[PDB]
Amino acid sequence: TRFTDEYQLFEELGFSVVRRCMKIPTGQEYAAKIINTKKLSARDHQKLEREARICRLLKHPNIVRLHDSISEEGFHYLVFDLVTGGELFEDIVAREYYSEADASHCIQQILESVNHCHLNGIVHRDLKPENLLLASKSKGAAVKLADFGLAIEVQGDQQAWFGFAGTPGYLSPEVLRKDPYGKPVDMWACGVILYILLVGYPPFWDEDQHRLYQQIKAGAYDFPSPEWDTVTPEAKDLINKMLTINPAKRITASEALKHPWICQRSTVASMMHRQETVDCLKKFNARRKL
Ligand SMILES: CCN(CC)[C@@H](C)CNC(=O)c1cc(-c2cnn3ccc(-c4cccs4)nc23)nc(N2CC[C@H]2C(=O)NC)c1
Repeated sequence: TRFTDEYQLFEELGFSVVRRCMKIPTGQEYAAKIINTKKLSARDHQKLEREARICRLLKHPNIVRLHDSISEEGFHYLVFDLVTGGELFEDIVAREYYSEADASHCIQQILESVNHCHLNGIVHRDLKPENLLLASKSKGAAVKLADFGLAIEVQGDQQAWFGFAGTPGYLSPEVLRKDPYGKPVDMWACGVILYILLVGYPPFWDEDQHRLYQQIKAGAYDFPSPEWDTVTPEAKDLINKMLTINPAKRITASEALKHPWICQRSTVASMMHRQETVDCLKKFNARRKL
Protein backbone atom coordinates (compact mmCIF):
# COMPACT_ATOMS: atom_id res chain seq x y z
CA THR A 1 0.00 0.00 0.00
CA ARG A 2 3.11 2.16 -0.07
CA PHE A 3 2.53 4.00 -3.36
CA THR A 4 -1.07 5.08 -2.73
CA ASP A 5 -0.02 6.24 0.74
CA GLU A 6 3.19 8.11 -0.10
CA TYR A 7 2.87 9.44 -3.68
CA GLN A 8 0.65 12.03 -5.35
CA LEU A 9 -0.12 11.24 -8.99
CA PHE A 10 0.12 13.89 -11.70
CA GLU A 11 -0.17 14.00 -15.49
CA GLU A 12 0.65 11.23 -17.95
CA LEU A 13 4.11 11.17 -19.52
CA GLY A 14 3.79 8.37 -22.09
CA PHE A 15 0.84 -2.47 -21.41
CA SER A 16 1.75 0.34 -19.02
CA VAL A 17 1.46 4.05 -18.30
CA VAL A 18 4.15 6.47 -17.13
CA ARG A 19 2.88 9.34 -14.98
CA ARG A 20 4.76 12.05 -13.15
CA CYS A 21 4.35 11.81 -9.38
CA MET A 22 5.61 13.49 -6.23
CA LYS A 23 6.66 11.76 -3.02
CA ILE A 24 4.45 13.34 -0.36
CA PRO A 25 7.13 13.18 2.40
CA THR A 26 10.03 14.90 0.65
CA GLY A 27 8.39 16.67 -2.29
CA GLN A 28 10.75 15.01 -4.78
CA GLU A 29 9.23 14.35 -8.19
CA TYR A 30 9.48 10.99 -9.95
CA ALA A 31 8.26 9.05 -12.97
CA ALA A 32 6.11 6.02 -12.14
CA LYS A 33 5.62 3.15 -14.58
CA ILE A 34 2.24 1.65 -13.65
CA ILE A 35 1.45 -1.94 -14.66
CA ASN A 36 -1.90 -3.66 -14.11
CA THR A 37 -1.19 -7.06 -12.53
CA LYS A 38 -4.73 -8.47 -12.41
CA LYS A 39 -5.25 -11.94 -13.94
CA LEU A 40 -1.68 -12.15 -15.24
CA SER A 41 -0.37 -15.48 -16.47
CA ALA A 42 2.63 -17.12 -14.85
CA ARG A 43 4.53 -16.01 -17.95
CA ASP A 44 3.39 -12.43 -17.38
CA HIS A 45 4.40 -12.54 -13.70
CA GLN A 46 7.90 -13.68 -14.69
CA LYS A 47 8.34 -10.98 -17.36
CA LEU A 48 7.42 -8.25 -14.88
CA GLU A 49 9.67 -9.77 -12.20
CA ARG A 50 12.46 -9.79 -14.79
CA GLU A 51 11.84 -6.11 -15.58
CA ALA A 52 11.98 -5.01 -11.94
CA ARG A 53 15.12 -7.10 -11.40
CA ILE A 54 16.86 -5.58 -14.43
CA CYS A 55 15.89 -2.03 -13.44
CA ARG A 56 17.23 -2.62 -9.92
CA LEU A 57 20.57 -3.90 -11.24
CA LEU A 58 21.39 -1.16 -13.76
CA LYS A 59 22.90 1.92 -12.08
CA HIS A 60 24.73 4.14 -14.58
CA PRO A 61 24.84 7.87 -15.43
CA ASN A 62 23.23 7.18 -18.84
CA ILE A 63 20.40 4.89 -17.66
CA VAL A 64 17.17 5.81 -15.90
CA ARG A 65 17.55 5.23 -12.17
CA LEU A 66 15.08 3.06 -10.28
CA HIS A 67 14.01 4.54 -6.94
CA ASP A 68 11.39 2.06 -5.71
CA SER A 69 9.52 -1.06 -6.85
CA ILE A 70 6.11 -1.24 -5.18
CA SER A 71 3.61 -4.10 -5.56
CA GLU A 72 0.07 -3.26 -4.46
CA GLU A 73 -3.08 -5.27 -5.07
CA GLY A 74 -3.91 -5.16 -8.77
CA PHE A 75 -1.04 -2.82 -9.69
CA HIS A 76 2.76 -2.67 -9.67
CA TYR A 77 4.77 0.56 -9.58
CA LEU A 78 8.31 1.07 -10.89
CA VAL A 79 9.38 4.50 -9.61
CA PHE A 80 12.27 6.24 -11.37
CA ASP A 81 14.04 9.57 -11.01
CA LEU A 82 12.30 12.19 -13.12
CA VAL A 83 14.31 13.49 -16.08
CA THR A 84 12.97 16.69 -17.60
CA GLY A 85 15.12 17.37 -20.68
CA GLY A 86 12.68 15.68 -23.05
CA GLU A 87 13.45 13.29 -25.88
CA LEU A 88 16.91 13.49 -27.42
CA PHE A 89 15.69 13.90 -31.00
CA GLU A 90 13.36 16.75 -30.00
CA ASP A 91 16.25 18.55 -28.29
CA ILE A 92 18.47 18.28 -31.38
CA VAL A 93 15.97 19.91 -33.77
CA ALA A 94 15.80 22.89 -31.38
CA ARG A 95 19.55 23.56 -31.60
CA GLU A 96 20.96 26.37 -33.72
CA TYR A 97 24.37 24.66 -33.86
CA TYR A 98 24.64 20.89 -34.34
CA SER A 99 27.70 19.14 -35.79
CA GLU A 100 29.33 15.72 -36.04
CA ALA A 101 31.06 16.49 -32.74
CA ASP A 102 27.67 16.87 -31.05
CA ALA A 103 26.39 13.65 -32.63
CA SER A 104 29.54 11.85 -31.49
CA HIS A 105 28.95 13.11 -27.94
CA CYS A 106 25.36 11.83 -28.01
CA ILE A 107 26.22 8.40 -29.41
CA GLN A 108 29.12 8.05 -26.95
CA GLN A 109 26.67 8.34 -24.05
CA ILE A 110 24.31 5.86 -25.71
CA LEU A 111 27.24 3.49 -26.24
CA GLU A 112 28.18 3.87 -22.57
CA SER A 113 24.71 2.76 -21.46
CA VAL A 114 24.59 -0.16 -23.91
CA ASN A 115 28.07 -1.25 -22.81
CA HIS A 116 26.90 -1.14 -19.18
CA CYS A 117 23.88 -3.29 -20.04
CA HIS A 118 26.00 -5.88 -21.84
CA LEU A 119 28.58 -6.09 -19.03
CA ASN A 120 25.68 -6.99 -16.71
CA GLY A 121 24.24 -9.57 -19.11
CA ILE A 122 21.25 -7.52 -20.30
CA VAL A 123 20.24 -7.01 -23.93
CA HIS A 124 17.81 -4.11 -24.29
CA ARG A 125 16.41 -5.39 -27.65
CA ASP A 126 14.40 -2.19 -28.30
CA LEU A 127 16.77 0.74 -28.78
CA LYS A 128 14.88 3.59 -30.46
CA PRO A 129 14.60 7.39 -30.18
CA GLU A 130 11.51 7.26 -27.95
CA ASN A 131 13.64 5.42 -25.36
CA LEU A 132 16.38 8.09 -25.40
CA LEU A 133 15.52 10.75 -22.81
CA LEU A 134 17.58 13.69 -21.58
CA ALA A 135 18.50 15.05 -18.19
CA SER A 136 17.72 18.73 -17.75
CA LYS A 137 20.21 21.25 -19.10
CA SER A 138 20.59 22.43 -15.50
CA LYS A 139 21.67 18.89 -14.51
CA GLY A 140 24.21 18.20 -17.28
CA ALA A 141 21.92 17.09 -20.16
CA ALA A 142 23.03 13.46 -20.01
CA VAL A 143 21.30 11.00 -22.32
CA LYS A 144 19.21 8.46 -20.40
CA LEU A 145 18.33 5.02 -21.74
CA ALA A 146 14.84 4.07 -20.59
CA ASP A 147 12.36 1.18 -20.45
CA PHE A 148 13.62 -2.40 -20.00
CA GLY A 149 10.24 -4.10 -20.36
CA LEU A 150 11.56 -6.01 -23.38
CA ALA A 151 15.10 -6.58 -22.07
CA ILE A 152 16.42 -10.12 -21.60
CA GLU A 153 19.10 -11.61 -19.37
CA VAL A 154 21.91 -13.52 -21.09
CA GLN A 155 24.82 -15.62 -19.81
CA GLY A 156 28.06 -14.27 -21.24
CA ASP A 157 27.97 -14.77 -25.00
CA GLN A 158 25.17 -17.36 -24.88
CA GLN A 159 22.85 -16.74 -27.82
CA ALA A 160 19.54 -18.31 -28.80
CA TRP A 161 16.32 -17.47 -30.61
CA PHE A 162 14.85 -15.50 -27.71
CA GLY A 163 11.76 -14.74 -29.82
CA PHE A 164 10.76 -11.63 -31.70
CA ALA A 165 11.17 -8.15 -30.20
CA GLY A 166 11.95 -4.67 -31.48
CA THR A 167 10.69 -1.89 -33.72
CA PRO A 168 10.70 -2.36 -37.54
CA GLY A 169 13.17 0.35 -38.55
CA TYR A 170 15.69 -0.83 -35.94
CA LEU A 171 15.44 -4.63 -36.26
CA SER A 172 18.68 -6.49 -36.95
CA PRO A 173 19.08 -8.95 -39.85
CA GLU A 174 19.50 -11.92 -37.49
CA VAL A 175 16.19 -11.25 -35.71
CA LEU A 176 14.45 -10.89 -39.08
CA ARG A 177 15.92 -14.24 -40.16
CA LYS A 178 14.78 -15.74 -36.82
CA ASP A 179 18.40 -16.73 -36.18
CA PRO A 180 19.85 -16.96 -32.67
CA TYR A 181 20.91 -13.53 -31.42
CA GLY A 182 22.19 -11.66 -28.39
CA LYS A 183 24.11 -8.49 -27.54
CA PRO A 184 24.95 -7.42 -31.16
CA VAL A 185 21.29 -6.57 -31.84
CA ASP A 186 21.69 -3.47 -29.66
CA MET A 187 24.78 -2.47 -31.67
CA TRP A 188 22.86 -2.69 -34.95
CA ALA A 189 20.21 -0.39 -33.47
CA CYS A 190 22.98 1.97 -32.37
CA GLY A 191 24.15 2.06 -35.99
CA VAL A 192 20.70 3.02 -37.28
CA ILE A 193 20.46 5.78 -34.65
CA LEU A 194 23.96 7.09 -35.43
CA TYR A 195 22.95 7.23 -39.11
CA ILE A 196 19.84 9.26 -38.23
CA LEU A 197 21.86 11.56 -35.95
CA LEU A 198 24.07 12.55 -38.90
CA VAL A 199 21.58 13.20 -41.73
CA GLY A 200 18.17 13.15 -40.07
CA TYR A 201 16.64 10.25 -42.02
CA PRO A 202 16.96 6.48 -41.48
CA PRO A 203 19.35 4.21 -43.40
CA PHE A 204 16.68 1.57 -44.17
CA TRP A 205 13.21 2.69 -45.16
CA ASP A 206 10.22 1.76 -47.32
CA GLU A 207 6.50 2.40 -46.91
CA ASP A 208 6.18 -1.32 -47.72
CA GLN A 209 7.28 -2.92 -44.45
CA HIS A 210 8.22 -6.16 -46.23
CA ARG A 211 10.51 -4.27 -48.62
CA LEU A 212 11.95 -2.53 -45.55
CA TYR A 213 12.81 -5.95 -44.11
CA GLN A 214 14.36 -7.07 -47.41
CA GLN A 215 16.68 -4.05 -47.38
CA ILE A 216 17.66 -4.64 -43.75
CA LYS A 217 18.55 -8.30 -44.28
CA ALA A 218 20.70 -7.28 -47.25
CA GLY A 219 22.35 -4.55 -45.16
CA ALA A 220 21.97 -2.24 -48.16
CA TYR A 221 22.38 1.32 -46.90
CA ASP A 222 24.47 4.00 -48.58
CA PHE A 223 25.82 7.53 -48.09
CA PRO A 224 24.22 9.49 -50.95
CA SER A 225 25.56 12.81 -52.15
CA PRO A 226 25.38 15.70 -51.46
CA GLU A 227 24.62 15.58 -47.72
CA TRP A 228 27.12 12.80 -46.99
CA ASP A 229 29.94 14.51 -48.93
CA THR A 230 30.74 16.69 -45.89
CA VAL A 231 30.73 13.79 -43.40
CA THR A 232 34.14 12.62 -42.21
CA PRO A 233 35.25 9.16 -43.39
CA GLU A 234 35.81 8.05 -39.79
CA ALA A 235 32.12 8.64 -39.02
CA LYS A 236 31.14 6.57 -42.06
CA ASP A 237 33.57 3.89 -40.89
CA LEU A 238 31.90 3.59 -37.47
CA ILE A 239 28.49 3.17 -39.12
CA ASN A 240 29.96 0.48 -41.38
CA LYS A 241 31.26 -1.46 -38.37
CA MET A 242 27.88 -1.13 -36.61
CA LEU A 243 25.66 -2.06 -39.59
CA THR A 244 27.50 -5.28 -40.47
CA ILE A 245 25.03 -8.07 -41.19
CA ASN A 246 27.41 -10.68 -39.73
CA PRO A 247 26.69 -10.47 -35.98
CA ALA A 248 30.11 -11.90 -35.13
CA LYS A 249 32.02 -9.25 -37.11
CA ARG A 250 29.81 -6.40 -35.85
CA ILE A 251 31.60 -3.97 -33.56
CA THR A 252 30.84 -4.24 -29.84
CA ALA A 253 29.97 -1.41 -27.47
CA SER A 254 33.36 -1.34 -25.74
CA GLU A 255 35.15 -1.58 -29.09
CA ALA A 256 33.04 1.32 -30.38
CA LEU A 257 34.01 3.46 -27.38
CA LYS A 258 37.61 3.22 -28.65
CA HIS A 259 36.85 4.26 -32.24
CA PRO A 260 38.72 7.48 -33.12
CA TRP A 261 35.50 9.31 -34.03
CA ILE A 262 34.29 8.64 -30.46
CA CYS A 263 37.35 8.96 -28.21
CA GLN A 264 39.19 11.56 -30.36
CA ARG A 265 36.19 13.79 -31.01
CA SER A 266 37.86 17.21 -31.11
CA THR A 267 40.40 16.17 -33.78
CA VAL A 268 38.43 13.64 -35.86
CA ALA A 269 34.79 14.77 -35.89
CA SER A 270 33.79 17.72 -38.06
CA MET A 271 32.63 20.86 -36.25
CA MET A 272 30.61 22.27 -39.17
CA HIS A 273 26.92 22.94 -38.53
CA ARG A 274 24.60 20.55 -40.39
CA GLN A 275 21.42 22.55 -40.98
CA GLU A 276 20.06 19.97 -43.45
CA THR A 277 20.25 17.36 -40.68
CA VAL A 278 18.16 19.56 -38.38
CA ASP A 279 15.61 20.11 -41.15
CA CYS A 280 15.36 16.41 -42.03
CA LEU A 281 15.13 15.43 -38.36
CA LYS A 282 12.16 17.76 -37.92
CA LYS A 283 10.43 15.79 -40.67
CA PHE A 284 11.57 12.52 -39.06
CA ASN A 285 10.12 13.44 -35.66
CA ALA A 286 6.80 14.55 -37.17
CA ARG A 287 6.11 11.24 -38.93
CA ARG A 288 6.99 9.14 -35.88
CA LYS A 289 4.26 10.83 -33.82
CA LEU A 290 1.90 10.25 -36.78
C1 LIG B 1 10.26 5.64 -22.91
C2 LIG B 1 9.06 4.97 -22.25
N1 LIG B 1 8.04 4.55 -23.24
C3 LIG B 1 6.79 4.12 -22.59
C4 LIG B 1 6.95 3.34 -21.29
C5 LIG B 1 7.82 5.58 -24.30
C6 LIG B 1 7.42 4.87 -25.61
C7 LIG B 1 6.75 6.64 -23.95
N2 LIG B 1 7.34 7.72 -23.18
C8 LIG B 1 7.23 7.86 -21.80
O1 LIG B 1 6.62 7.10 -21.05
C9 LIG B 1 7.95 9.04 -21.26
C10 LIG B 1 8.69 8.96 -20.09
C11 LIG B 1 9.34 10.10 -19.64
C12 LIG B 1 10.16 10.13 -18.44
C13 LIG B 1 10.64 11.23 -17.70
N3 LIG B 1 11.39 10.88 -16.66
N4 LIG B 1 11.42 9.52 -16.71
C14 LIG B 1 12.07 8.64 -15.85
C15 LIG B 1 12.00 7.32 -16.04
C16 LIG B 1 11.19 6.87 -17.23
C17 LIG B 1 11.06 5.45 -17.51
C18 LIG B 1 11.67 4.35 -16.92
C19 LIG B 1 11.25 3.11 -17.49
C20 LIG B 1 10.33 3.29 -18.49
S1 LIG B 1 9.97 4.94 -18.75
N5 LIG B 1 10.59 7.70 -18.03
C21 LIG B 1 10.69 9.04 -17.79
N6 LIG B 1 9.30 11.27 -20.31
C22 LIG B 1 8.57 11.35 -21.45
N7 LIG B 1 8.56 12.58 -22.12
C23 LIG B 1 8.15 12.84 -23.45
C24 LIG B 1 9.17 13.98 -23.51
C25 LIG B 1 9.47 13.69 -22.03
C26 LIG B 1 9.09 14.79 -20.99
O2 LIG B 1 9.92 15.49 -20.38
N8 LIG B 1 7.72 14.93 -20.81
C27 LIG B 1 7.17 15.90 -19.89
C28 LIG B 1 7.89 10.25 -21.96
